[PDB]
Amino acid sequence: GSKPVPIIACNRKTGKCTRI
Amino acid sequence: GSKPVPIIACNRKTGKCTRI
Amino acid sequence: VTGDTDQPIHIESDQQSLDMQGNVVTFTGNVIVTQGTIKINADKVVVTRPGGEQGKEVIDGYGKPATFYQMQDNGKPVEGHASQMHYELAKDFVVLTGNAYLQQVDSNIKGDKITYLVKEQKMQAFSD
Amino acid sequence: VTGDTDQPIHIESDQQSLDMQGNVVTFTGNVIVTQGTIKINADKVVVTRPGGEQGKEVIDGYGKPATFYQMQDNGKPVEGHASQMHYELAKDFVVLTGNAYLQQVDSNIKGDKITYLVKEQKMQAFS
Repeated sequence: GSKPVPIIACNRKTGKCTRI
Repeated sequence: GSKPVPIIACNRKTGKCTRI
Repeated sequence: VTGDTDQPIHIESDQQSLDMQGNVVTFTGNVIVTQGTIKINADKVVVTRPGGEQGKEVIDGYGKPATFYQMQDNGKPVEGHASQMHYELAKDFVVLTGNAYLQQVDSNIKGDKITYLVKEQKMQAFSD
Repeated sequence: VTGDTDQPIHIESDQQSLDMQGNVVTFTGNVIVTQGTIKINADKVVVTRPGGEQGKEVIDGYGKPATFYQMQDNGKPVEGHASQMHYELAKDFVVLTGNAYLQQVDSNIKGDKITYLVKEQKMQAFS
C-alpha cells in the first residue's frame, strides 16, 4: 500500500516462476 | 464415555440411517 | 461442552462398507462424524468395536487433512486438523497425528460482506 | 503484521492464463496467494493491473469457500472464509463477500501428535 511490490507467478508442476 | 452411546451410520445419498 | 460424550454419534458419508466378518464399518466420501458439538470431517472413517464390546468403539478419521471441531463450556471453539483423527470412546480424548495442529478461537463475526485492514493502524492523538 | 503490505506477492497455481489486451492474469487450481503472513487460498484468482500502473493491482479470489489468513502484531492470527476475496493493493484492506466469516485465535499448538481431552464436566449430580 506504500511502494508497489513485485508480483511473482509460479507454476506448481514445473516450479518455474515469473514476474507479472 | 460414562456409558456406551448409540452409533448411527447415515447414507447421504438415500437419507437412510441404521445403528452399527 | 459438558455432556458431549454422552450423546449419540452420527456418521454420514457418501458410501459405506460393512466388513462381513463384523465389527468393522468403513465410511468414504465427505464423512462427517457428529457427537453433540464434536464434529470430525474426513475422507474415510473406520469404526471398530473390538470383540463386539460396546463402549470400547474406536473411530479413526483420515484426511488431507482431517478436521476436528468442538465447542467448550467457556464459549470458545476448539478447531484442529491432522492426517488422522483417532477417537477411542472409552478414553474421552482425541489423538491428532500427522502434521497436527490445534487452536482456540476467542472472537468471530459473520456477514454478507466483511472488510478487514491488513495494515496495522497507528495511534491517533494530538496536542494543542 | 507490520510490513506485510511491503512484501512481494507470491501466487502459485496449477494453471495460468494471460489476457494481454485486458491486463489480466488468471490462475486456476489450488491457488495460493501469499504476501508476508497474509495467505489467501482459492480455486481461481484474477490479477488485474488497470492501465499497467504498478501499485494499482487488484487481486480477486474465488472459492467454495476461498480462505484468508494473516498474523497480527499482537500475536493473534485472524482467519476467515467467503465466496470471494477482493484485495486492492493500493487500499490496504481486503473485502470478503458471500457468506463471509472472520475469527481470531488466542492459542494454538503444533506437533506430530496432539492429544485433546473432549470430556468436560462443569456440573455433576448425585442421587
